[PDB]
Amino acid sequence: VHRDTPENNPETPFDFTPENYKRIEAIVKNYPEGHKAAAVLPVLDLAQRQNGWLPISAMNKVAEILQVPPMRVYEVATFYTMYNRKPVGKYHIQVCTTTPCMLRNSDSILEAIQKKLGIKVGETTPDKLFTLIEVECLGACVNAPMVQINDNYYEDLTPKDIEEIIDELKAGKIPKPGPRSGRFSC
Amino acid sequence: MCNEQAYSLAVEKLLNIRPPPRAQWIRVLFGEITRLLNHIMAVTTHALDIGAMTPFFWMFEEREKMFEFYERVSGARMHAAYVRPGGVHQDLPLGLMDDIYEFSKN
Amino acid sequence: XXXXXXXXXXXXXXXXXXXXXXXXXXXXXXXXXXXXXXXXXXXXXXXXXXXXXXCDGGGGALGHPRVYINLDKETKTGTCGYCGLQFRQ
Amino acid sequence: RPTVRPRNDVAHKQLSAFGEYVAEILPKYVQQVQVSCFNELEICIHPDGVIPVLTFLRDHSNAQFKSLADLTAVDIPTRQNRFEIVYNLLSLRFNSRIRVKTY
Amino acid sequence: TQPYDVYDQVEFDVPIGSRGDCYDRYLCRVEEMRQSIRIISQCLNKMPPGEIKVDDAKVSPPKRAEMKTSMESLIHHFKLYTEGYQVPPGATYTAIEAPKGEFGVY
Amino acid sequence: RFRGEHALRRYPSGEERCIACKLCEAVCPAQAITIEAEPRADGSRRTTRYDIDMTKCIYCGFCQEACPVDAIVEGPNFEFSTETHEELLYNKEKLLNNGDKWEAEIAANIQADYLYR
Amino acid sequence: SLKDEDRIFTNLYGRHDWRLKGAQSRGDWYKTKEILLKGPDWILGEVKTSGLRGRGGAGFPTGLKWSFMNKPSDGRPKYLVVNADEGEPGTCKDREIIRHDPHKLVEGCLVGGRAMGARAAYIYIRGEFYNEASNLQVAIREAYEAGLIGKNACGSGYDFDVFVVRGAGAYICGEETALIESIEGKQGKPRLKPPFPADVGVFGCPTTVANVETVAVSPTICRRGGAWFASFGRERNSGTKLFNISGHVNNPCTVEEEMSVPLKELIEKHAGGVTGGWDNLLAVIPGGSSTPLIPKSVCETVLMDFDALIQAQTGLGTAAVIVMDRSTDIVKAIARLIEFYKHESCGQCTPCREGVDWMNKVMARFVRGDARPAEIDSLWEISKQIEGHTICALGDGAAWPVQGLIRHFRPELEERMQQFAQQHQ
Amino acid sequence: LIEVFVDGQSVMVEPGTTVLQACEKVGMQIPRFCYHERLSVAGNCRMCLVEIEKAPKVVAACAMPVMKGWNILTNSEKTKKAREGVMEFLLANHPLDCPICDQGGECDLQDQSMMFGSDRSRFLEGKRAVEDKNIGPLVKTIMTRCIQCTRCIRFASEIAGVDDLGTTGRGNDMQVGTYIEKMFMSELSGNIIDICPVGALTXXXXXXXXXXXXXXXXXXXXXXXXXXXXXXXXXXXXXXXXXXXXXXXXXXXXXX
Ligand SMILES: Cc1cc2nc3c(=O)[nH]c(=O)nc-3n(C[C@H](O)[C@H](O)[C@H](O)COP(=O)(O)O)c2cc1C
Ligand code: SF4
Ligand code: SF4
Ligand code: SF4
Ligand code: SF4
Ligand code: SF4
Ligand code: FES
Ligand code: FES
Ligand SMILES: [Zn+2]
Repeated sequence: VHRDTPENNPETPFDFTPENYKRIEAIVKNYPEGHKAAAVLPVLDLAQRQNGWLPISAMNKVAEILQVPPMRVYEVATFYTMYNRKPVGKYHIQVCTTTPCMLRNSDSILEAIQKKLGIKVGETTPDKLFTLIEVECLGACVNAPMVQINDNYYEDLTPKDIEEIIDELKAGKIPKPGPRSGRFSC
Repeated sequence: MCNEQAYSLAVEKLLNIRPPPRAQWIRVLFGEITRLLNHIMAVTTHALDIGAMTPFFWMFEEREKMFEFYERVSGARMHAAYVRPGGVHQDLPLGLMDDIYEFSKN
Repeated sequence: XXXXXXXXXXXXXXXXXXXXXXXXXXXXXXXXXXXXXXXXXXXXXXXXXXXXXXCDGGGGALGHPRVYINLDKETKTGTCGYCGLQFRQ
Repeated sequence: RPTVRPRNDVAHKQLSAFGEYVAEILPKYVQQVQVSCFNELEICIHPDGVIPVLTFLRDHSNAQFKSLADLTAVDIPTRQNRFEIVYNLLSLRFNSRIRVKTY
Repeated sequence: TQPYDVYDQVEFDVPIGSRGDCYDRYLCRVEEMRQSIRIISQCLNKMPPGEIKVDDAKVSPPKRAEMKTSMESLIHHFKLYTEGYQVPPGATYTAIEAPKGEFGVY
Repeated sequence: RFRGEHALRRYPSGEERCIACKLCEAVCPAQAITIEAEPRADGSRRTTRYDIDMTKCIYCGFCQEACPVDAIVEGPNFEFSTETHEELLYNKEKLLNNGDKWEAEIAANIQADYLYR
Repeated sequence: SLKDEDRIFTNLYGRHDWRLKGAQSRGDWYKTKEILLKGPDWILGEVKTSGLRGRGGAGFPTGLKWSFMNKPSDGRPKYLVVNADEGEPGTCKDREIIRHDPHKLVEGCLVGGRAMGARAAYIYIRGEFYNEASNLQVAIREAYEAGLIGKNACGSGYDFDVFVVRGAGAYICGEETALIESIEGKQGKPRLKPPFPADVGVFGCPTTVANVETVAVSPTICRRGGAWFASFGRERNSGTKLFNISGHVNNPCTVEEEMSVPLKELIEKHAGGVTGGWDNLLAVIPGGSSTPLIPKSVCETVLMDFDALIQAQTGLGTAAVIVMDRSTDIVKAIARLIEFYKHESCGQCTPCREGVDWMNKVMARFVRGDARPAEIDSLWEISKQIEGHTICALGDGAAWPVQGLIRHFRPELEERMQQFAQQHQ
Repeated sequence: LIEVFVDGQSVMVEPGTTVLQACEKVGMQIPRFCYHERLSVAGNCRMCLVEIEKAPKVVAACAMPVMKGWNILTNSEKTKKAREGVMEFLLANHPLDCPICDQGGECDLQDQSMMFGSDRSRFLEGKRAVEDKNIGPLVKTIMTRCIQCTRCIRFASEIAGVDDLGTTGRGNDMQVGTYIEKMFMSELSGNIIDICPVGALTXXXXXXXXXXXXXXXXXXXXXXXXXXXXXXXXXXXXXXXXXXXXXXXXXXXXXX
C-alpha cells in the first residue's frame, strides 16, 4: 500500500516539534525568500528524524507552518522514498539487492540477516529493534556488500560479520564504514 | 451467398483490403451452391407455371437437403449474414466437407 | 413480496389501486424465479492470497472477459463487474 | 502487403488514357470534370446536352460500350444543385466499365 | 473476364445457345447445372488451411477467445458496432454475375 | 448452432449474465431489442427494461455474436404461436428469463461455439 | 597516440588527510584571488578553449552547456545548482567527490559563480548518504565563517552563497529538469525538456545543470594550464574521468584514470576475477546502468573515451566498470537492472510507468524459462520505442541495456527457455 | 508574426504558439490527452509525438513550439509508428470495462484506438488494479479505469480553486486519488466528470443509465443560476437523464 491512508488511531493524534521550532524557521531562510515551498521537502525529513513514523495529522500540521496546500504537501512525501510512512523501530536497516552488488553475492548477505534477526524479509521485528525492508541502491557501490541503517551506512560485510554486527547493535552503536577494507582503494 | 458477395466486395474495394485466401475459396464454393438453388427454381417453378407437376417435387427434396448445408454453416435456414466485408464470418465445421463431396457424387 | 396484486419481479410495480393494468387479468402474469438477486449473495465469498486476482465465470468457454480486482481496502467487499462474487485477503 | 492491399494497379495507366481521349475532344458542352480512381472512370456532363453524350461511347470504334445497363440517381442537399443522375455503362466487346453523371 | 475472389484458376463452362427462344434459354440453365459440379469439386480439392476473417480488427471482428484476454481486440469489437467500419469516401460500382443477371451495387 | 426464439442466459451461481450496454441495441437492424438500465439496489448495475419484439427481428445471430458476456444465446426453438401481438412480443425479461427450459440445450450448444467448430 | 594512466597527475586525489586547513596546503584555492579579479568573459573562455567533456551521464560538452546560459540581460537573478547524488548504480561520484574531499566541490561553486553569473549556489546530495552530506555542510561552515566565499570574500564584488539540501534519492537528481523541480518543493518529476532548458526558466530563475565530478574539475582547469587537461585523452574527448570498478574482481576499488584508456589495462589495475578475457565469460558494462553489456570478443578495441565508445554498440554515460563472472547468470543480472528502473521511474510519460513495469514483468519469466522463442524478437520492438518517445532519458536507461540482450547474446536466453519447456511443460 | 509550413501547406501563426494549436488552423487534429482549450500545457503521456522534416527524435505537440519556419508532417510514416505504439502502452495496464464502463462512445481513448491504435494484436500479462477512491454525491470515481494523466490534477488547483487530486506513488502503483479520505467540495468541481477523457470519473446520477448511442442531443440554456447558458441535454426517449456542458466562446468556459 502506498496510496491508501489509515483512519483509525493514527489520523488526528500527532505532535509537532517545539524544541526544534527555532531550527525549523531557519530552514526556510536557506531557500528563496518569496514563494517558498522548498522548505516542505526539507521539513518532512526533519520531522521524521525527531518523531518516528510520520502520521497524516503530522503532515497537515507541517503544511500549515510553511503555508502551503494540504493536498500538495501530502503528495510530496508520497513520491519520495527516503521518508517512512508506516512504522519503523529504533534503527531500521535497508539492504541493497541491485545488480552491481548482486554480482559479488548480495543475496547471501540478505539471507544471513533474515535468519539472525528472524522474521520475514518484508515484515519488521516484533521487538522493534531492527526493521527489515528491501531497498535499491544506497550510494557507495565500491564495497560489494552494502547496508544503510539509521544515519551511517556500513560497507563491506561478510556472511558471518553481518550477523555479529547486528547483534552487537542492540546495546552499543557499531559504525562500520569499512570493516572489509580501506574506503579509498582496496 | 451470391447476395452479400456483391455488397462485401464493394466494401472490400472501398477499404482496399483483400479477404484471406481460405475465405476466397469458401466464397466460390458457396457462390456455386447458390446456382444450385437459383437454376432449380428457374426450372421447377417455371415448369409448375406451365403445368408440370413432377419436376417441382423431384428437386425440392434435394433442395431441403441443400438448406442443411446452409443451416450447418450458419444458424439461419435461408438468409444468413455469413458473407461479410471481412471475407467470411465463421469457419466450415468438420461435418460439412464430408457431406458436400457425398452430395455432389449423387 | 406481494401486496394485493401480482408479485413484483426485479423491482416493478403493478398498479396503484388497479387503474392502468387490466389486460393481465384473464391471462396469468409472468414471474421469474429468484429475480431479486437472492442467489447473488447465496454464493460464498472466495479467499485470496495475492493483491489482485483475475476473475472468470468458467474459463474461456463461458462468457466472461478478464477483469482484475484489487483486494486491499479491507472494509470494501471487492467484486468484479460481471459477477457478484466477493474476494477477501 | 499480403492482406493489406486488395489489388495492385497495372491497368490504371491504360484506363487513364480514356480520361484523356474524351478530354482531347474538349467540349464545354460535354466534358467539364474527369475523375478516375480504383480501376474505374467517372465523367460528369453539362445538363444542356446529354443525348449527344449517350450516342457517344455507343457505336464508336475505339470505345464500343453500347450497353447502358444500370441507371442511378443521387439525393444530396449540400450543393446549390440538389439531385444527380448517374449512368452506369458496360461494354461486352471491349470489356470495361465507365460512368456518366449530371450536375 | 472479370475475376472476383480467385477466378480463372477454376475451370468454368459457359452454355451459349443459337436461337433466342424459350427452349434454348431453358437448356443453357440445365447445362449450367450439369457444368456446376466441376467448380464445386475443384473448390473441394483446392483448400488452403488458414484464416477465416481478415487480421485487421478495424474491419473484421476478432475471435471470442481473443477478445476476452487482450485489450485492443475488445475495444475494436466494441467500436465495430454503434459507429462501425468507417468507410473511405468515394463512389464505387461493383457487379458479380448472379444466376439471374447482375447485382449492380452502387 | 441454430437461431430461433430469444432467451437470455445466467451464471452457474445465480446472477443475470446481461450487463446492460445498449450494444446489441445498436447492432440490431430491425431495432427490435430495447434496453434501459438502472442500478440494482447497491453495487451491481444490470437492467430494468428489456423487451425483444417478435413483430420485428429478422434473426441474424448478430446480438448473439455482439454480446461480450454471451447473454443472448440462440436456442433451437420452433414452437411459438399466439392469439394477439401483445402475447407475441416479449416483456421485460421474465419470459426471456423463462428460457431456463431451453438453457440446458444452450449449455450443450455453446460447447460447440467456444473455439468455433 | 596511446595514453598512459595518470602518472602523478590528478584533479582530486586526496583522501588520507583533508578537512579545511589541511586541504588548503595540498592544492585548494591557490589562485582564488586571481580567478575572482579576472573578467567573466575570460573565465568562461578558459573552459571553452580547453574543451572539457561532461562528467555526468549525458554525453554533452561541458564548455558548451556552461556558456549556453551566458546571461546578457535578466530581470530575475540567476542561480546555479550542482547535483551531488548518484543516480545510476555502480558509481562512486558521491562517495569520493563529496565525502572524501569536500573542499574541492565547495571551491568549484565559487569558481563557476562570477563567470556564469550566479547569485547563490545550491547542492543536492543523496538521501541515504546522510553522513557523506554532513561533511559538505561542515566544509561550507568553515569557509563562510573564515571568509572564503560570500558577500565580499576572495576579493570579488559578486556574492555567492553555498547551501546543501537533502534529496529523495531516486529520479530527483536524475534529469536536468528534475533537479530544478526537486529543489523547488514540488513532487519528484522532471519538467518538459523540448521548449525550455535550465537556462530559459528553472525554479523561477535562469539556471545551469552541473555534476559533482564536473563542478569539481572547474577549479582544476582554471588554476592549472588549459593544455594540461587537453593533452590527456583523445581528439574529441579530453580530460580525466573517475571510473569505479566493482563486482567480479579480486579487489574492487575506485581510482582516477586518464581518458581513452583500454579496457584490458583498466581492469588489470584492480585485478579481475580469475581472468579478464581468457577464461571467465565477459559481460561487463562500460557504463553504470545507462550502457548495455559489452561482448568478450569486442573489448580490447573499445576505449573509455566517449567518442570511441559510441561506435561500438553504445557510449558509456557514467563510465564505470561492472565486471561479471562466468559462474554468475547473465539473464538474472540484467533483470535486476530493469527492476531498479521499475522503482526509480517517476510516473509521468505513459510508455514508462506502464512501459518499464510491463518490461520487468515479462523479464521475470525469462529467468524461469516459460517464455516462447518468438517473444524475444517482439520484446526488441517495444524496447526501442521507449528510447524515442519520452520526456526524460531515464526511459532510455531502461531501453539501452535490454537491447544488449538481443545484441551479442541470444543463444544464452534461448537455452533457458528450451530447458524449462522440456522439463516442466 | 512568422509563417511555418504544416504538411507542406503554409499557415500564419503567432511567435509563441503550440504545434497542436497551429495545426488546427490548417484543419488537422492530432491525437490529444492533455487539453489545449483552457487547461495548462503539460507532457505526461507523449501521445501527440510528431516528427519534423529534419529531426533525430520526435517532439511532443503540447511542449515544443514552432519558433522557426520548419516543416512538420501529420500523415508521416514516423508519426504513425509512434501513435500505433503509444496506444499499446496505455492499454497494457487497462482494467477492461468497456461494456460495464459508464462511458461508451463518449470515451476519447476508445475512439483513438479505432483511428490511430494498432488493431491486429495486443500483448499483455497481468494488469494492476487500484483501490476505489472516496467520493460524495457527484462523480463516482473508479481509480482502475484511470490512465494516470495530469488533466484533473491541474483542474482542481487552477479552475476549481482548492486542490485535492495528485500523485500518490512512483511506478504503475501510482494513483490519481486524494490519498487522504476526504470528500471533494462542490463549487465548480462537478465539471471534472465531463473533463476526464476515460471512464474514470462519471456522474452518479447518470451512471449506467444511457450510452453515447441512441441518446439524441439538443442545445438549451440553463434555467438554474443566471449567466450560465448553452448546455446539451440528451433526450434518450421521452425522459431526459444526461446533461452535458456545451462549448461557448464567452458565455461559459467549457464548464456547466
Ligand atoms: C537516468 C539518469 C540518471 C542521472 N543521474 C544523475 C545524477 O545522479 N547526478 C548527476 O550529476 N547527473 C546525472 N545524470 C546526468 C544528467 O543529465 C546531468 O544533469 C547533466 O546533463 C550531465 O552533464 P554535466 O556533467 O555537464 O552537468 C543522469 C542522467 C540519466 C539519464
Ligand atoms: S445482451 Fe449482451 S450486449 Fe446486450 S445489453 Fe446485455 S450484456 Fe450488453
Ligand atoms: S437476431 Fe438480429 S434482428 Fe433479432 S434481436 Fe438479434 S440483432 Fe435484432
Ligand atoms: S521517462 Fe519515465 S522517469 Fe522520465 S519523466 Fe517520463 S515517466 Fe518520469
Ligand atoms: S475507459 Fe474507455 S476504453 Fe477503457 S473500458 Fe472505459 S469506455 Fe472502454
Ligand atoms: S481521472 Fe481522468 S483526468 Fe484524472 S488523471 Fe485519471 S485519466 Fe487523467
Ligand atoms: S548498487 Fe548496491 S550500493 Fe549501489
Ligand atoms: S496530448 Fe500532448 S502531452 Fe499528452
Ligand atoms: Zn467475474
